[PDB]
Amino acid sequence: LSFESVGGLDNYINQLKEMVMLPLLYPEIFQRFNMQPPRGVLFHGPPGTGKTLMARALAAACSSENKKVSFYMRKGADCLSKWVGEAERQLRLLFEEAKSTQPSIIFFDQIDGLAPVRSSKQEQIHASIVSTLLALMDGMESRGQVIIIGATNRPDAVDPALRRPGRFDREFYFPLPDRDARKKIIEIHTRNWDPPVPEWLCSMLAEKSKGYGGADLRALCTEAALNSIKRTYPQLYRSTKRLQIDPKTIKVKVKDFVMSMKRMIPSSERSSISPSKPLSPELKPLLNEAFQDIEKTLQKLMPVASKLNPLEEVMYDDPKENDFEYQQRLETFETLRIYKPRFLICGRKGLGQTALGPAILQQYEGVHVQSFDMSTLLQDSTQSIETSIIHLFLEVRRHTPSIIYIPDIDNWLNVLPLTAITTFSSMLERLDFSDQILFLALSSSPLSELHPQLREWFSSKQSVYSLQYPTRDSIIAFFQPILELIKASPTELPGGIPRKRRVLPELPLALTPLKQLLIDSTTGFTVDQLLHLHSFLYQIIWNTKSEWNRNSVVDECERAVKEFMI
Amino acid sequence: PLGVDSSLSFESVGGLDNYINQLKEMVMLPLLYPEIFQRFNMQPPRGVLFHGPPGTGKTLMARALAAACSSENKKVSFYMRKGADCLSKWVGEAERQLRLLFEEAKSTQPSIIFFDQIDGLAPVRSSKQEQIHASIVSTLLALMDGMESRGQVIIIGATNRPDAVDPALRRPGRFDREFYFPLPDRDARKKIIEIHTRNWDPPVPEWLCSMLAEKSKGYGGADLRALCTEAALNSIKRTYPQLYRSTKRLQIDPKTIKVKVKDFVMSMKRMIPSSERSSISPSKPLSPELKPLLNEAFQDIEKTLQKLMPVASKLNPLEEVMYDDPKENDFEYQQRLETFETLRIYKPRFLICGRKGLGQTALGPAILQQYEGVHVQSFDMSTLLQDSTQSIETSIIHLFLEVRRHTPSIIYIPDIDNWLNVLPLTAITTFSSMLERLDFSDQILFLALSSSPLSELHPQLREWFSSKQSVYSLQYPTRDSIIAFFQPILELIKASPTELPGGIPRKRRVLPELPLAPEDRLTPLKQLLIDSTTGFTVDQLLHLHSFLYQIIWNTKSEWNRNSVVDECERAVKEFMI
Ligand SMILES: Nc1ncnc2c1ncn2[C@@H]1O[C@H](COP(=O)(O)OP(=O)(O)OP(=O)(O)O)[C@@H](O)[C@H]1O
Ligand SMILES: Nc1ncnc2c1ncn2[C@@H]1O[C@H](COP(=O)(O)OP(=O)(O)OP(=O)(O)O)[C@@H](O)[C@H]1O
Repeated sequence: LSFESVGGLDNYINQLKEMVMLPLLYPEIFQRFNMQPPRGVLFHGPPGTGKTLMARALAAACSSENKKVSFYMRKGADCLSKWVGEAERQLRLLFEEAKSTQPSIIFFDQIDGLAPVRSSKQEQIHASIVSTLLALMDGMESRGQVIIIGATNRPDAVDPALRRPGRFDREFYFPLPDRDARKKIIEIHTRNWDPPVPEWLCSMLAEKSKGYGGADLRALCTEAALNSIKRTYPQLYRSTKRLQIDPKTIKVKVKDFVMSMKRMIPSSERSSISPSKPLSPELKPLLNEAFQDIEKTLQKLMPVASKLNPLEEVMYDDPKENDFEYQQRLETFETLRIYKPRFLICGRKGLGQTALGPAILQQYEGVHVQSFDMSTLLQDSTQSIETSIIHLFLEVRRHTPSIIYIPDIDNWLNVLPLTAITTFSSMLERLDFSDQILFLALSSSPLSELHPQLREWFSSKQSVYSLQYPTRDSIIAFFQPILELIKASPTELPGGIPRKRRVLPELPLALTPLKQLLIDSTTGFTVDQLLHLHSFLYQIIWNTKSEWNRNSVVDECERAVKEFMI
Repeated sequence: PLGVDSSLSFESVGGLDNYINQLKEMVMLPLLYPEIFQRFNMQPPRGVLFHGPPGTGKTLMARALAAACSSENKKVSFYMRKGADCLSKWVGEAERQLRLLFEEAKSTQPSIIFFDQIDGLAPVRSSKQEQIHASIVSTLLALMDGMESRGQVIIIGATNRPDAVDPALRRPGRFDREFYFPLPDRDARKKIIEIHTRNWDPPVPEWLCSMLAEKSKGYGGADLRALCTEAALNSIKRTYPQLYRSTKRLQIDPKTIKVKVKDFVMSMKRMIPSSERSSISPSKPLSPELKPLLNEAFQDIEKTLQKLMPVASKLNPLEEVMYDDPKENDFEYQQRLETFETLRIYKPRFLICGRKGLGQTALGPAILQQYEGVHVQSFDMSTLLQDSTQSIETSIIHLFLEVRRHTPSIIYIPDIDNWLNVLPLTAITTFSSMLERLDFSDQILFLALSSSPLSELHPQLREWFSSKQSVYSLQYPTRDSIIAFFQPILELIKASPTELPGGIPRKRRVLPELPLAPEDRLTPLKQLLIDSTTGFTVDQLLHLHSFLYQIIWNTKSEWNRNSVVDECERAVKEFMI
């Protein structure tokens, strides 16, 4: 498994192949420069993302070389016992034995349980284990060629004196795979699968996922395998002994995947709500004209161009790299292009925004979002609201680029007390004018009457977008799938045929006028009520899903519309 | 492996020279000259603490002392010791191994003892903890200085937090002396970047040191070696990208790995210092695009702050005595000297105000960087309400107990008008109940930059300062300063093709295989930029300074200028409305 069954994390592999693989085959290249090359890593991130996978793949891609790189394991707090001087005696002969087998690695795991923050508010035994392990990582004599690797979820409860250079000195991050890391993950765990899956749905299964992560994508593919067995042999669930069965007659088809997509929740959505979903396809030919102008405007206010791996960036050539100037020109153009970006979707009540906000918020992959709205700002009663505001700002300031997102800003100013509006408005000006954070907001009161604090923010005419209601020569495309359904129904719709019952073997032991009428009857409607007509006459199609005569339903759905204006 | 050389004798230590001389007065010169110590009939003392933030030179000062005495001349002996190894399961042997230790050292009369991470060994004697820890400190309290003299054994301790040890151990006679390594400030980083590059065959030029000293603002001694070993490791990646993507040795000419300049500045973007992993330092220098708008006002505040609290740097005591003493035996010439530079200061306070976006939040955290050797902590909203466990008043108490420690320091509060509208009234009184009960001579400041301008401010501020010399009001930018601000833009509008770094695209590099081993319309625009911008504050000026760079970014490589002016007027024509 020599680094082949790990997808997406290409950049950290080349940074890892200089600590254990490349002082060892080229020792003379480190003796000109008189250096250590360093011996510490630290892994941190959200749960289920490929953390302990790399520490297993690394110790499997070293023993297959006959170079004899021995290593060790830990299981959290495991050098801890009831006797007095026992808890430190293990840590002496752990590092002692590691020296006498000189090329050696040590893997801790969940180091939060072992080394907390030193304070006088706890027992004294947790101070001695921290103070000892801090001391023999670099004493006044060296520790030999010993590489230390740790991992945890919350990288803040470890002691800050244990995060110095010389001890850990290299922090990584596994940020919940974005778009096409999921394309490679879902093709690793479905490798052989003898009628092999084509490319045209592996690019489709990636797009439906928006935050499964590397631990849930294996559970998606292993559930669709279990759904395929139930399709071909239902007799297996109704026995106790073995049966004469034959493999190599089961094929994972498309239906086994999509029925496994519907009944599975991912890992990070079981507690929270995760506000992002794409546009509804029935809603598409009414808002995509207004959608593209917003996506084109946001490129100017925050360019979010991707990151290149360094081995594909140094492979080019460049003639003039000696001067102190022209080095302060590459990142300078990408620095003052941005200056405090902000945006709104203001307009009338319900003609837009509530289905257009989370359409934008699922495009950016690249990022880390938050939500400063209700139901997450006051959903606990232990702290105040002036403390839960500060805790989110401490998170959004790291892991740039980021997005602050508030839906329904108009009621948001009438509910929070006034000593919390000032606290939120204070932290917006402490951070500098050049970092890459955004500020989305969605209002419902139209222009020239909005609240006098939304004018103190956003301070421009570029960062406000009006939302006028739609363009009569586009509504004839909105009802176009309906008129393709009022045309005759020879069970074109799914239904009408009570299909079949499968017999099982034994398996022994071993149309002109209403189209005009739809036009000069609404003519001023908003989309909030345009869904109502689409959700009214759609019931009329369901009740006539099996009749065979079409000159009569079209008089029903003109009777259905003639009282709706009333 | 490869190892490091054990030939370090007081030369690989930069920026610390006061402590080397005091350390040389304990092991080297009671022995070479014993005849001049009974002439005063004295002890000369034996004992040292080492306390400070992590990674500032505590080891590689104790380590260098052993190599400088063992390689000097015969003979000396020394005992290593880890954190806490002198305690085990059975009842009394934690005290047996300690009594074996000092007895063995006494039989080898010139000797020193290294205690490392002493907080695991001797905590504060209290009844809330199990008393085997109170026992082995008590026998160590009596073994250092008891009924019989211990001999010539010197004790050295290292500590990150110098407050958890017992106060009966810091008595003079047992430890006698405390040091403090203060996170190397400005000029110490010039040498501490120079020692670690005793250097490569293209030796590092002097003009970028100090330039890496200026960019560093709180790295320290540990991570500055990590900066140099990162850029050197980046150079191997440049000159041989075929070193990866293989398994065996290939071929190496280890001479074409000369380090260029670009590897340093690329390595500065990826490194984060050890002090800012959790918190955030409130200091950033002036941005070079903004400097001709504020440089006149920056030196004016600097000139006023020199008379309020002088903080001028002082010297090591060996260089002081090289100046000859004049006729001096009476303490009347020198009793002025302590009366002076004590009564020259009187409650130094300061406050910066004006209209919004007219200066401050930029020059605020800029004077906090230009002078060093002082302690900074921020009484901010993100630091008071940060902890949800304890009360809000206790956090104001626990910071005043810290700033009355070591040095000249600074109480720094941004945006004071958003203050007093968030905190309760019972906390505002408490913070005002500590500024008065400290004396009128401690060198502690009260920096506070503020909102909405003079004669409109609620009067709790107007008795805290209450003096004409301790308030400052900015103004709008003048006419003759604005045309200097837009000068690099209009310079960049002409010299198009080979100047912008987006012109000729970079070509591919070939790879060897490496086998195995055994002015026409310009002045219309120039006059247009004035007579349209007469009353702008300094923050919305930065809008148009940003709105013009997007224009040239789309035109990064197009030729035929005198066709790129026609879009800039309709930009600025939109702005006044
Ligand atoms: N790209 C991938 N391909 C196949 N499996 C993966 C991939 N990424 C993650 N996994 C699965 O995730 C599991 C755990 O990995 P990792 O420890 O990084 O997740 P985690 O969320 O950190 O778990 P924990 O937080 O409990 O340590 C592995 O068993 C592995 O099967
Ligand atoms: N002047 C210097 N030149 C080169 N390296 C230095 C210098 N000062 C300190 N260092 C580096 O600091 C490291 C640790 O030294 P020291 O133990 O004094 O720091 P520390 O903060 O006390 O660490 P700890 O608190 O963990 O003992 C050494 O590895 C050394 O490389």
